[PDB]
Amino acid sequence: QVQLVESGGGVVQPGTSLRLSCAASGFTFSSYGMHWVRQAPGKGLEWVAIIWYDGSKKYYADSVKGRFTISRDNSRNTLYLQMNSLRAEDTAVYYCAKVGEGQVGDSSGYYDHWGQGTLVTVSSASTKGPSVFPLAPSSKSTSGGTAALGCLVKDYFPEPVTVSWNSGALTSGVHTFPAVLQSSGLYSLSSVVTVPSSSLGTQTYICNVNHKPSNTKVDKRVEP
Amino acid sequence: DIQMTQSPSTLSASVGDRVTITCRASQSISSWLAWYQQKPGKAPKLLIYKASNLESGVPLRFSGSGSGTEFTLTISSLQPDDFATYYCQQYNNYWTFGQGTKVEIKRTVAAPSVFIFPPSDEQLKSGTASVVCLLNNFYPREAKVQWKVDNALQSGNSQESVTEQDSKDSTYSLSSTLTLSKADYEKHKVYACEVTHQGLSSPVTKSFNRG
Amino acid sequence: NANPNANPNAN
Repeated sequence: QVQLVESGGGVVQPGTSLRLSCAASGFTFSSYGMHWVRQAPGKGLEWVAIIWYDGSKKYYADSVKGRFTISRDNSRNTLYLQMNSLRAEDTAVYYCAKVGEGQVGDSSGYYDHWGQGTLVTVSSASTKGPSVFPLAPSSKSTSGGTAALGCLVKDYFPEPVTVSWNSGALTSGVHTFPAVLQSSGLYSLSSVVTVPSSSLGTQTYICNVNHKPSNTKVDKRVEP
Repeated sequence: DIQMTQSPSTLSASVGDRVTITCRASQSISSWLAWYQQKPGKAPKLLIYKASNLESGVPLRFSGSGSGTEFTLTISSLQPDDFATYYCQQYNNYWTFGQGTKVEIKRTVAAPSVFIFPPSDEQLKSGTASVVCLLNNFYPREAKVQWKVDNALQSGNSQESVTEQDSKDSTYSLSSTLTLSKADYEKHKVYACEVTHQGLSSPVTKSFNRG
Repeated sequence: NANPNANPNAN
């Protein structure tokens, strides 16, 4: 079965260059044209480049022309994408894609197999752990109804953080929102849980926030 | 380029429904049209190529029709695995994708529960004030949040984020964060987030005075 | 002039 494994992604500063790789197996790599396709966070699919089976022809999207170079080493079953002068808007998951066989005579370029992708993040930010602030439940509340509380996980880089509540024992009613990238280059997200308004006196509520890149482990009690 | 426009961009459907997604090309692309399925965080997978040819192994409920400039993808009877985003792609001249069509689960209209949270003392002692407005478990996804500071509508100083459909009740939830400097936060008294939604008879306002 | 969508596979 066809396997395509991308590597080389990571956080890089704007204006640098970076090479991505795609290790192919389970088919005769040297007999097939290959493409790169990318997907910016939350956006659609964008074709990037194509290379012939023998490297004799290459084409590029206008958005990367003059900056990106596709190449391949057939003796090592590897496809490459050389990305120069990187820009913030090159941030994306980069996929390598095999050209599908088609029926005899067909125009070419649908993709019968895709790699899992490698994430390239173009940013000047440094590794930074979050500050974790309470979203404390309302004192107006609702007698014998429902109250909302949470944690604001602010100003961290890079993604991801994880949030649990009461060490994973509390799951129903939890919503952990997708992060947003702020003007500063740092991310921030909120995690909230709805609970019985009566249990605010009894039960203690603590969000467990982990950010592996900065080795941040926080437990924040959220009280009224 | 050859621009590919899908219609609709979002479709709410139920299991068992017949579902059709349309894809139009701004120039004629003969039969050179493919369709892909993508789920969150996963690579796309090929469904159909050459407009109508089902890719080996793809379930028979998927089919495709068309030529020239107008094409369709049809799922004859939608299954739970089929809630996803679908892309068309032309490969007639260079290679371009439609914008994607999300197939979401239909449910009854649900009003959000709205909550406002003031910035914490721990955060304020640092120079920044984040005010959070939560809209919990609503449907459909379309909702309006407006920030008013001393009844002055805000613009440009908030960000929002929304969850995927809840796996238990198929609702959405939404966060909105208003960010002001500590100084600017202290120039005003009344902080309000106003929510309009089809499940609410009238807009819901949740507000505090910092004291 | 070359067709970008010509067959890019081995024959």
